[PDB]
Amino acid sequence: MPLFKFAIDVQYRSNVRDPRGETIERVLREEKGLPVKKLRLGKSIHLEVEAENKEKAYEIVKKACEELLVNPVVEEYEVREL
Amino acid sequence: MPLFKFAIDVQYRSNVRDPRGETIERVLREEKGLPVKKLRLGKSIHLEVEAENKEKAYEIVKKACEELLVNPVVEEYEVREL
Amino acid sequence: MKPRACVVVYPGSNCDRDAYHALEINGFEPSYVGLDDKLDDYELIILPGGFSYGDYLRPGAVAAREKIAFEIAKAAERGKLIMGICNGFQILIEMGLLKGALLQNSSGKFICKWVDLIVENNDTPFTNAFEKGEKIRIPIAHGFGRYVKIDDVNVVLRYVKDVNGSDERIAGVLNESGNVFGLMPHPERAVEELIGGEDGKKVFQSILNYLK
Amino acid sequence: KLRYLNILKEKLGREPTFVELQAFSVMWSEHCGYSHTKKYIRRLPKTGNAGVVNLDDYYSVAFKIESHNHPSAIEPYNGAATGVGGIIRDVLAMGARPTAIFDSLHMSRIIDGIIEGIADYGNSIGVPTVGGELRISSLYAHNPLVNVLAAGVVRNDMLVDSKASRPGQVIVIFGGATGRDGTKLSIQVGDPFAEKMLIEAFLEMVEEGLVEGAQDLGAGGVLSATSELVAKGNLGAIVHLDRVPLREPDMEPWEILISESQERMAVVTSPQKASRILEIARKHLLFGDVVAEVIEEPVYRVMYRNDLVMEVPVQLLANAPEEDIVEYTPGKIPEFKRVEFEEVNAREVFEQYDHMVGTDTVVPPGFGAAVMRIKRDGGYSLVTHSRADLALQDTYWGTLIAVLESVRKTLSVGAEPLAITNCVNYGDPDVDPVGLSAMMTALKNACEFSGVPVASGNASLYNTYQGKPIPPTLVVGMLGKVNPQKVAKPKPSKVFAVGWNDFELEREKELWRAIRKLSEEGAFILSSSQLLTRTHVETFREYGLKIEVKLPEVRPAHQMVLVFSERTPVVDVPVKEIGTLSR
Ligand SMILES: Nc1ncnc2c1ncn2[C@@H]1O[C@H](COP(=O)(O)OP(=O)(O)O)[C@@H](O)[C@H]1O
Ligand code: NA
Repeated sequence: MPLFKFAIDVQYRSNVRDPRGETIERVLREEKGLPVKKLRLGKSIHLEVEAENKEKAYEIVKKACEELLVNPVVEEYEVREL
Repeated sequence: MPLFKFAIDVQYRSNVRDPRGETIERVLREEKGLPVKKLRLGKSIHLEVEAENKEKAYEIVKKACEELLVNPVVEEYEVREL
Repeated sequence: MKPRACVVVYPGSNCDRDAYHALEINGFEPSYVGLDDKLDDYELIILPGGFSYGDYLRPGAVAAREKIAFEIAKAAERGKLIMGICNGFQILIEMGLLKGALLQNSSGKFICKWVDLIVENNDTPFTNAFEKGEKIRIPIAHGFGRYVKIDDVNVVLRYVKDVNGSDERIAGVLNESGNVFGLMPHPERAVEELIGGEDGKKVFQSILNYLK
Repeated sequence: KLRYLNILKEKLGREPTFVELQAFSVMWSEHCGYSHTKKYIRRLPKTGNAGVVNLDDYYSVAFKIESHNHPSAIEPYNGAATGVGGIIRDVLAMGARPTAIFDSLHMSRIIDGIIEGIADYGNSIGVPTVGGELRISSLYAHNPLVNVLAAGVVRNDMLVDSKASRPGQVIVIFGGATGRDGTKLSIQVGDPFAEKMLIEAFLEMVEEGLVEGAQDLGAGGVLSATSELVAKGNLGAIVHLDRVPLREPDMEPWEILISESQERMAVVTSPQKASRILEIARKHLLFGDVVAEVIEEPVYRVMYRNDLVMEVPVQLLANAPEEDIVEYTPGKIPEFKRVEFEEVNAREVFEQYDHMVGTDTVVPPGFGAAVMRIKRDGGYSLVTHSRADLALQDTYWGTLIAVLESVRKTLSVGAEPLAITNCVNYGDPDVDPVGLSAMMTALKNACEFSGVPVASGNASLYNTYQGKPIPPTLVVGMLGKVNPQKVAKPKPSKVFAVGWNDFELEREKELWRAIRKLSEEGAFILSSSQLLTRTHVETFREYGLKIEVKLPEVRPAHQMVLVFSERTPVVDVPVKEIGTLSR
């Protein structure tokens, strides 16, 4: 029964407005003054999985994303290992 | 001149229990039946920095964290390049 | 001797007691329906407001992937009128009975105010007791009320001004057929003049008018 | 427990174990011990349950106020959030549905963190936040205060006790998981979702008639809950810690006892009715089991299966060492200078709170006092006030005017007062045990003058930074009986300033009986420290009204209110016409 650590990076589409993030860009340039343009905000989900191999383990993560974790309407995701 | 892409992976510390991630962990294992042990749910912030060297860029992201994005009390973080 | 209606109590719903009451004093016979229950016997299915499953991953997404979805979808295709309010709208977009999505308000956090709306469409089983463009006062409570248009959907209710920064100031949408209603403003609060207004008991009088 | 150790050794007759040392370091603390306040608290006139007031003989309102300033100091969000949690449960323990919450905030700036704290929690449990305070001054800068006041309605034929009545009974613990929560071992996040499942779970156990007694699990946890449940009953208990719902099974017996984990509740029932109580918990996604047994002998036995860990007399835990009072006698009403408190717009703070849920809110916040209803009956009016700016110059008269100006705001809507709820936010009580007395005696005398009793209270002492104490702030919480139909709703009228510019207690009752003769007459009254605030003009604009007046400048300590009637008010007190409220 082997474990496979994963980390899903979820973000809003590169053309879907995120004013929660434009508000963060406002502050830490005008109130904290750092040269940091172009900032998006999203979710970061870490999850360990039990399976036979690594290719069948990635299948569980990819399932969980389609039918719960990620909203296929305005969110895009990219998964990596840990 | 120049550009520097980054990605911050924020999460609640090891000792602090996150009910948000624990209610979803309990859903993906009992309601969706996928063998998933032990989830964490955090924030992932992408930001582009305008600095000098690779060194000056990393410490910019670090000041924007300790002063706003990452709460030093309950949140932990690890940054990676893009 | 009166029509049958139901309010779905999802683990975490707050505006169920408000839906029941709003249905009782407006000619219906409400009954609380939980999970694993059947919705065949009812003529109106109300999906209540509040924080279903504490809005833990995303609003009502943990409630959209529940067992009574297979029962709401069955009632949707059959043609029985379904109205999802504040949190219920968020459930219907995650179930797929309604087009688009609901994200966080532009103005960062929660809004609880008495908002002015214009009914851009009657000839809708939920808005035929109103004129074409009546200025009605009906309340809200958002933290995720920013509507985003994905398909040329049927606009019903529009805010007067700019609240969430919802595309084309959209407050309420309809289905393809016209049996499923998506609403952001709470109509179960504008029934008595004690709480504030009565402009919203006409949303219910419109449902009795469809059921001849 | 820096000097109270020597007092414990002579009552036990030996040295304490590691289980007892950690037990009495939390039980005999200043939070759930009340050493510098217990003796003063008996001198104040009360209302056989502490926390409930009879409203209609059919119904009764339950309310209390707690202070979570300490966890809000380190972390703002998870501090105020935790605060609404512990007070909501202390109201639910009386079998009442939480119907209204209040937030008394005192900070340097409108800290987005504390605000979003009460919001994400209050809105998630479907309890309307129908009002609160926002006293912003740079005097609180390094020491913020957060007093949350939860309120609930209940039938008198469904009321629940707060003690174990007879032996042969069992105490059931249910709710969330019990883990390691007590900058390391003191920070915890609240689960408002489990709190809602805890409310609907408990309220079904009440209607099923299986609740014979109950207590919340906030400070101290399982220890301060099962011990205070048999201490007010003069009986005892045998606690089995192996039956407690653990999150981490690798916990040592003392950590299960001292665990200050949230979303937990304690219920006292009979062993035949326990098989039906656990099925209600498992239905509401909660975990629970039978933990303690109520015996006849007044002793507290704690064991972990078969082996023991601690055994001490029950009354030695609930009763902390009572310190001696330094009775204070009243001096002359001083000449008060105005202390500048930043005049802010409260709309920006409460438009972030769901103040309409439950559909029971008749008067939304903005114009001071808030009025509610019970959907059939009748209603109640709650107000929260603290004259912090006056309390600085005079620890007595500042605190006394706070209790009186509270009763002034309760009569402004059209409600006849019923009870008060105190909250003492004093600095260091050993360096100045004199100022604490001027406050407690200011609340004792102000309750005899108005004849208004105190239902429940609280006290959070030792609030210092650099060693310098905090301005002595007493937060009062009023409750009044009113008819939801006979309420003042803002109509277009002429504004009249009634009362006098100066203050004199010798003729204060004459303003109260002047406001009464104006409310059942159908007028809108407004009693405020600065007569009319930024908040009042903004809540007036939401009703589509604009106000243009010449506010007669009054002294900080005053007896004046603004009346919005149709014709010139007929009362035995100065009536001056100051303007209008058109459109
Ligand atoms: N932080 C807050 N949360 C909720 N309501 C608030 C808050 N602050 C002020 N209010 C409400 O605004 C009104 C008080 O306004 P304020 O300017 O303090 O005048 P007053 O001295 O009469 O309280 C009351 O309804 C009060 O409950
Ligand atoms: Na308590």
